[PDB]
Amino acid sequence: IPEYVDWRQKGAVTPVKNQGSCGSCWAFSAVVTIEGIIKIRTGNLNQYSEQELLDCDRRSYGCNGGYPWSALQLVAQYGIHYRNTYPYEGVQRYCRSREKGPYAAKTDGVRQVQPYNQGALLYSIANQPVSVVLQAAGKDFQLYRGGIFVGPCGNKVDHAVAAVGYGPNYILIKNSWGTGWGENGYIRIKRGTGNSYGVCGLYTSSFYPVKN
Ligand SMILES: *[C@@H](C(=O)O)[C@H](O)C(=O)N[C@@H](CC(C)C)C(=O)NCCC(C)C
Repeated sequence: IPEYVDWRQKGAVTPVKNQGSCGSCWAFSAVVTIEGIIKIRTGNLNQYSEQELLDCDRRSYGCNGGYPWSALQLVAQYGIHYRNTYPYEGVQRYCRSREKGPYAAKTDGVRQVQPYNQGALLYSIANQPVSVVLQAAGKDFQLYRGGIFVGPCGNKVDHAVAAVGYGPNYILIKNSWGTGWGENGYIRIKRGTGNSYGVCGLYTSSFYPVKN
C-alpha cells in the first residue's frame, strides 16, 4: 500500500455534510462508505440517503444514536436511494423507501476490520473509505481547528465517522459537523503511536461495505 492515500483525490468522496442537532453520525458514516465503494466499483460518484437510514434502520435509535454496522446491513439487504430522492431533514420520520421508488444502489455485505490493529485499518483504507468510531466528547476534539490531532482524549467511543485516507503519521477522517470544523470539515488523527486503542480509540470498531 502507498505511503499516502486520499480518496478525495480519486474523486471517491462527496462534499462534507452537517448532521445538525440530530444524533445521526452513524447514518452519515455509513453513507460515506457506500458512496465510496460505488464510485470504486462503477466509476460514478453519487450521494446516498442518510435520511433513509435514519428513518428505516429500526435497530438504530434515529436522532438518538445508532450503528453503522446495522445501517450497512440494511443497505445490503434492501438498498438505498440517492440523496436528492430522500434528502436529509435532520429529524426521524416514517420510512419512505417504497413511496420513493426503486433503490438507487445495493451492496452485497458488511465486514468488520480486525480491531485494535493499525496495520489492518490502513490496509482497508487503502481499499476504500471505512466506517470508524472515536471519542469526540472532549472539548479538544470539539474545538479542533486543523493540524495533526493527537488528543488529549480517552477511548470512550461515541461518534461515528469515516476514514478516507492516511499519510506517514495520521489517518484522514471526514466528519459531519460542517465545513467550518477542523480542516474544512476533516480531521487528521495521529497514527502509529503504539496505542492499540488508537488515539481517541480510533481502532475500536471499523466496518466497510462489500460490493461485488
Ligand atoms: C454520534 C452522533 O453524534 O451522531 C452518536 O452519538 C452515536 O451514534 N453514538 C454512539 C455514542 C456513545 C456515547 C457510546 C452510540 O452510543 N450508539 C448508540 C447510542 C444510544 C444508546 C441510543
